[PDB]
Amino acid sequence: KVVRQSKFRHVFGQPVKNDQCYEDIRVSRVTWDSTFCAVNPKFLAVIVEASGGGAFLVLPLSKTGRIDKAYPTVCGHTGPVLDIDWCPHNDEVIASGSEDCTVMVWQIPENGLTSPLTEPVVVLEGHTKRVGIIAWHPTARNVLLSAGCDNVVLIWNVGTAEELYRLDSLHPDLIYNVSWNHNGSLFCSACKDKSVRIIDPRRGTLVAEREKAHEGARPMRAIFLADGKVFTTGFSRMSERQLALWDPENLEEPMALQELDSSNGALLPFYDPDTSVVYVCGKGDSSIRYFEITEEPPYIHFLNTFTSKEPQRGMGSMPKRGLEVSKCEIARFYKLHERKCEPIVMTVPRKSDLFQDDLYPDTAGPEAALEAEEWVSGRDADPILISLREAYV
Amino acid sequence: AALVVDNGSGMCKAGFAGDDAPRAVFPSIVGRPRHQGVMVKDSYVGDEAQSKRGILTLKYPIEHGIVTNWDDMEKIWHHTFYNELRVAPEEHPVLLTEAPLNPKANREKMTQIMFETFNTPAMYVAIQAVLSLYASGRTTGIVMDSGDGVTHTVPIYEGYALPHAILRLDLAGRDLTDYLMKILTERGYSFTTTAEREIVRDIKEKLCYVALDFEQEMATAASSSSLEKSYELPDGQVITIGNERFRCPEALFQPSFLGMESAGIHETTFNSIMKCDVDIRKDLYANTVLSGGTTMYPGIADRMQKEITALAPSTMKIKIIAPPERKYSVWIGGSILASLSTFQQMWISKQEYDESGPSIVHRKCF
Amino acid sequence: AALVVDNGSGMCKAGFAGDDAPRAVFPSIVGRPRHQGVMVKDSYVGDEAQSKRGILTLKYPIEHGIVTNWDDMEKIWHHTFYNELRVAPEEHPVLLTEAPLNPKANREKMTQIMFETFNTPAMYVAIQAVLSLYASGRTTGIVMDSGDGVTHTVPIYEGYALPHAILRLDLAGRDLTDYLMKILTERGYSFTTTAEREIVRDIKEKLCYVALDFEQEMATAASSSSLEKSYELPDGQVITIGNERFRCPEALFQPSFLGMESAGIHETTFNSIMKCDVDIRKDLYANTVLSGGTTMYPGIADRMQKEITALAPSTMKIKIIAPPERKYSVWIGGSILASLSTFQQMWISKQEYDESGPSIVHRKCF
Amino acid sequence: AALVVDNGSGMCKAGFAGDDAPRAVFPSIVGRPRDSYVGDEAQSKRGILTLKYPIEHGIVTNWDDMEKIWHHTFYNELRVAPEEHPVLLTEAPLNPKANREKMTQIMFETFNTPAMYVAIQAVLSLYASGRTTGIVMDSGDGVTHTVPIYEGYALPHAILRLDLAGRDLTDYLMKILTERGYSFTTTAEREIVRDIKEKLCYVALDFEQEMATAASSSSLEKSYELPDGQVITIGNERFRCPEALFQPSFLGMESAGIHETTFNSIMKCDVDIRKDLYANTVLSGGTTMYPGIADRMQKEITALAPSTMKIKIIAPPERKYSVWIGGSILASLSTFQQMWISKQEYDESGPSIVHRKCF
Ligand SMILES: Nc1ncnc2c1ncn2[C@@H]1O[C@H](COP(=O)(O)OP(=O)(O)O)[C@@H](O)[C@H]1O
Ligand SMILES: Nc1ncnc2c1ncn2[C@@H]1O[C@H](COP(=O)(O)OP(=O)(O)O)[C@@H](O)[C@H]1O
Ligand SMILES: Nc1ncnc2c1ncn2[C@@H]1O[C@H](COP(=O)(O)OP(=O)(O)O)[C@@H](O)[C@H]1O
Ligand SMILES: [Mg+2]
Ligand SMILES: [Mg+2]
Ligand SMILES: [Mg+2]
Repeated sequence: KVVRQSKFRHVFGQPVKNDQCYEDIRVSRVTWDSTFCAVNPKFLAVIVEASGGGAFLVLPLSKTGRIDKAYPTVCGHTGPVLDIDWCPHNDEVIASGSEDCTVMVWQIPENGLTSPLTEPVVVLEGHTKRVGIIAWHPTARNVLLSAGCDNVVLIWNVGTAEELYRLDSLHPDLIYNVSWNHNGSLFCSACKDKSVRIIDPRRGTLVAEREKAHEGARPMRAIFLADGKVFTTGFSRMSERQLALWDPENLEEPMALQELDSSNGALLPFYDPDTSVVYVCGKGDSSIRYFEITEEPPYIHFLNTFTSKEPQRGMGSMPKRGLEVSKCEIARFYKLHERKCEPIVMTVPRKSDLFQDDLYPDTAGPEAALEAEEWVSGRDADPILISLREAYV
Repeated sequence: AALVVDNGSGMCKAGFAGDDAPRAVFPSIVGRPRHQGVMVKDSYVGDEAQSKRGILTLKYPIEHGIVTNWDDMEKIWHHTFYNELRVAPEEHPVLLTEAPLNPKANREKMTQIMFETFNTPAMYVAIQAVLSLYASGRTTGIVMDSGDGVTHTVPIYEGYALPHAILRLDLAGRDLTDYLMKILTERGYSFTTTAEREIVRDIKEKLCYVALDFEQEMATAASSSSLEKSYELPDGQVITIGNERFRCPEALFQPSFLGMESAGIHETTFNSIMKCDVDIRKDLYANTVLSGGTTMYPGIADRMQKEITALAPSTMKIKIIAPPERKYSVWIGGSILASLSTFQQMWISKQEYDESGPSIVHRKCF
Repeated sequence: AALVVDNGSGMCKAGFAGDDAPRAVFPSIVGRPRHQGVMVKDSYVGDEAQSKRGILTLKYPIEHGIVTNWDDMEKIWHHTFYNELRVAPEEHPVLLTEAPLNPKANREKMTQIMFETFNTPAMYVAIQAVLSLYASGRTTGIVMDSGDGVTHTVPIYEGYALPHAILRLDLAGRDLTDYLMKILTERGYSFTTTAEREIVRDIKEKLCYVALDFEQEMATAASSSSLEKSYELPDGQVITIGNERFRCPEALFQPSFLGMESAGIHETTFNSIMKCDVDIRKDLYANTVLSGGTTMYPGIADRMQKEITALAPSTMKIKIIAPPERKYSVWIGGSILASLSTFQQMWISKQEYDESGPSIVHRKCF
Repeated sequence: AALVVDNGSGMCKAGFAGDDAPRAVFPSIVGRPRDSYVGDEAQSKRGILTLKYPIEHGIVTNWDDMEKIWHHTFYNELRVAPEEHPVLLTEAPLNPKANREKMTQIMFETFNTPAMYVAIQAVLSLYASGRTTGIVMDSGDGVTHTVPIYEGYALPHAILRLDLAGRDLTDYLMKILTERGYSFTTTAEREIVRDIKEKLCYVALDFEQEMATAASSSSLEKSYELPDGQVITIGNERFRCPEALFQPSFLGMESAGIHETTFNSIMKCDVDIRKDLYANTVLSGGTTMYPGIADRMQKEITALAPSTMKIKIIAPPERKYSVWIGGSILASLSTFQQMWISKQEYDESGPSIVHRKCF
């Protein structure tokens, strides 16, 4: 009664040793507010600065220490890369968006790159402006969403290189980000006109919309939670960063509204559906704050804050399949400096050394539930769950 | 309703969060009979030991801020919850206070006793110096906490503590009480037993003061009787003390009176400031906060102001802050902090401790 | 009302076009706490980090004219528009200044940040050396811009700049500040932390000067105490410095004091003139303009006049132009340029940038 | 029979040229009542007097007290008359030229020493290791210096100074010993803590791994006996005290550790000589005598240096007195007799003669 009942009230972050880091990485110098990093249980993808065109560095997780300045990179784009995303159903497939107005899907060899990679598997050209937003479909196989600066949302079929859907007259201004819902049937998006929109891509209709969700003129974000709610980070009229939770059946007032500080830089939320913990990392900030979203008011409970002395240029979150379960790890973040990628370990302090059943429920697996053809027809399904108990050592 | 417990070396203060004064303030002693019973309870704790002290042996479970006996420590806590506060520990959260630079082993025992012996629902351990700053309404200043066992000087700037500049002095009220007993025998009054230590302590709390100039005061007491005062013993005998009134507190500024090598409280305060960064020494000079019962001597603020000014540069403004209620500054600051709405995130649940261990209390604390 | 922002290695000057002095002048630092907070903002920028520097880790986003961290660079700009000028960047055009021979990659980031992060309506980037010539009301001359990170010599003739004759010297006020810290330890004063770097910089800006004859001044310093000055530290301590007053600025003319293989500022200026055509060297000799805060040392103009004269042919007239407001020459020239009616055609609109890209800012600029 | 005096920051090493070890090693302190006690005498009175370090950071700050220490060395420690033997002095790196002339003036006028020579401590350490090019990490009592030397000449622009040495570690060990209930506050107990540090402390190869080992078993516990017969036990404090050398944040210091200080000094040198300094890192000074410090410094610098560079940390077994032993060998050579600054040369050139005869 005195203390709010929770399991993650004492989660603390701990950076790995210097020999487990990745040094000598020329991280990109693009003003675009993206994660600049995508990590899967196999490789680590970092958007790097190229002399000409654009490239991102893909190296195996075991390739720690200093990276050779001549290490082969995925340099196929004629312009600097903006967003990268690993395929959830394929650890060796990564999609990249760039300002050359095209989306390139790559196939990474199992041992990494021995020579620079210039040819992609698919070249998806459907945008007239730079593509800075990339999001794979969580359930449907080979379905990819790309949103460019032309305020259009496109659904691709990676296997067949077809244009499944085109959503052009739904965003009147620049798009900040998009996030699929739990089953991949809807996606929410934050726009520059201070509006949060929930969109069904297959029907091309606007399910919901909140005008002036955040009153600040600074960029905002909008993501979907597992229970179907909308979590947004934004700014106020007094330029004070806030946090908001929205009920899609009632958008009149937010369920919660908490202010954090009055610093600049967009807040990038990283959400863990298994633990219902949202990690908010600000670009240029030196601290990581995590909140727990529950059904008890105020629906947004501050847990703690991991602090450091170096601002971050980017951040990547390792999925549940790549975490060390035996050490009570619930999240691993690859903090990006300007010349280094420092993994950060978020762990739950537990006295017992056995497998923790409550900390690790069934998580989404690397197997797709549906396919692109079936998803188009109107089929909906939840992600296929796997067990992390086999990963315990 | 949260409980605030401030365990000191000699005196224990307890109460409820939101109040302005501790509800239960009793000495931290355990007394055991030293005679044989001839007429048809083996230990007395707190005030009940103070009323029967003529037949008891009084032992302090804390000596110089170090727990010399944890079996007697549980008696003090049991007396606080059930006999003084008259509350159930398993119903109210408890806010505990710890000395600066408290060993982690000592903090673990306090954590383990509260959660396994008393089964408190929530517990938090706070630094005594930090709490003393809350009561004065400041976020910047150096606190000289001089209690019964040990004296600490903790500089805090803008809510940030500097552990490397924390200085410790093994000289407090108990050493002054023992010194007063030693110098009272020079006048012909002999106090030797542990029961007579409490009598001398009452003399010290009532007739002792700090002289602005020790050498000038000694000449006045050697050529006049205006500084002589009378005290009535429990048996009705009247004793008179002269220069012993200001010689006992003078040991704080001249520890050589006790055969000690360390410097006085004024120099310990100055040395702690000098260990800080140069850019923050200006604010620490003007926000020197006195805390603890050993700082309640009349004229100790004036003497500290005079002594530090002679050490600090002439351009620095020395300001000694001595609130009239500084004897309970640690507790009052604890009551204020425990009532803050932003403090509810710092509670440590019993359920969380059972599954995580003492690793979570070392974090979330300082 | 157009905004003129001059981003330097050590100081950031901001203001409104048409004024005579920058309205906002604050150090270009970002400070972060290095201790833990014990009482219930993770970074400080500008003067706020300077007042709390006793507990902060001060880092310069620009080192040797190279932006080492763009995340901290945006903090300086955000602090400029909203906290110092207290204006909306999207309602006023901004005129920016860049170092000579600025890499195109550096210029693109400055253009990209202004148009996408602050959404300024119009923007233009000007050469700092050219602007310093505008403040002096000249179209011909060589500007020796010596700021906090780097020193540049840019000869300009009849409005035409000569990029091939531009020389760069990696030696400026920050290197002099670090050298002063090194030579102050020889006198027994230890300044090591970044917070004490700013203290030594304040010493350098107040007590340092350039000697006309370095060896003669050394003899006077070793036989007299007339050149000794006293400085008051923030904590009230007074330090005395002797020959260090002119030894630190002597590194400008003798880089070998820092172990550098390059030549002094006098030879860098002379070598830059010799790289120009012979028919224009006469005008550059008589129009040497000093700029930047590192040229504010007393007697630097006379020493520079003496050194170049010994190098130049006897028939040439050497004239060193050192206006007493040369510390803000770059900003003052920017305000003058932004107010000229002929400059309104040089603005680059935000609408033009998104449809054309950084190709239009590489053109229309030099 | 020349005299070799190594003027350390906290300990003065004195002896005779040709001997393998210094005869006298006593603290370099001057004590005055809270009327003048120097060396062990100032420590024997304990708390009645206050202690002052004249060479606290390798650089002499109180020449009046420094003369007292030298008078104590010649007459009370070495038990010889300084006017009958040549004296070889040693100086810390980055010593101002005014200090060099003052030492020459004192030796020839106050002690009337017939012959005098001044040598750099860092240079003598490298020579005793059989090298002319390398970087010497001189970690003494009150100061730590990383002196890169090329062809026998120290590079002044690349010499880095760290005010973190054995004196700060001893105070840190006193602070962390109180967490076990022990109380060492007086000057007498400080010499006991220094004795504990020199016998039972060691540098752990992996600090975080070592903390887990110390908290899961009692294999790292060691027992030490106090002078009064009491026996104390120390666990993880054995490797926590010397860890402050590599993590100065343990003492609240912003400065970098000795591994980063060594690397930073190397990067301040010419690019074409950095490969030689990486392979010729020679440890020297008393604070470098912790077991396992060579392996730890090898591991830490390799993490900083490029992977293609070869890192070799040289830890001679005699490195504690390598400065003095180097001085004794050099001063005992018959061919060295011509490089002494004779008193006759002093009368002609004055104290300025030391700049051209000893560089
Ligand atoms: N008015 C007073 N004058 C002098 N000494 C006092 C006075 N009141 C209390 N003391 C001394 O203060 C000591 C402890 O007070 P306190 O600060 O409560 O210590 P603790 O922190 O150990 O509880 C007692 O031993 C007592 O001698
Ligand atoms: N009066 C002065 N005397 C000597 N140096 C000065 C003086 N004023 C400023 N400086 C130095 O000038 C440097 C930066 O001045 P400025 O020209 O504004 O540099 P920037 O071009 O980087 O803004 C500072 O580091 C400071 O040390
Ligand atoms: N065996 C040892 N292990 C660790 N530290 C030592 C050892 N012997 C001496 N020291 C430390 O070395 C310090 C002084 O050694 P030294 O290098 O002679 O100093 P200096 O050169 O400044 O006189 C002492 O403070 C002592 O703590
Ligand atoms: Mg107390
Ligand atoms: Mg400038
Ligand atoms: Mg030495």
